[PDB]
Amino acid sequence: ALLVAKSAKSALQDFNHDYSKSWTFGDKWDNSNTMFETFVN
Amino acid sequence: KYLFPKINETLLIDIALGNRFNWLAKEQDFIGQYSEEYVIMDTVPINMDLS
Repeated sequence: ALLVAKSAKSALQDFNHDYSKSWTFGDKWDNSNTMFETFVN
Repeated sequence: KYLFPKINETLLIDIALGNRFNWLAKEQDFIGQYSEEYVIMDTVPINMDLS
C-alpha cells in the first residue's frame, strides 16, 4: 500500500534482472506514516 | 533522260551516347573472383542483476 515498502521499484530490481527499464520518471515521495514524520514538509 | 542518276554525298550521322555513371567506375586488376565484406551486429547492453 505504502510506496516505501514497495520493493519492486527499488535499486535491487535492476541488478538481479539482466534487463531493466532505462529511463525513469521519478516519484511523489510522502512522509505520512513512515519512520520519517515531519511537521512542515 | 538516259543517264543513271548520281549521288553527291553521305554524311554518317553519329551520336556519342555517354554513361551517366562512370565516377562509380573503379578498377580492380583481374585477379581472384570472390570478394566480400561484413559487419558486426549490435549488442544492446544489459542491467546489473548481481544475484
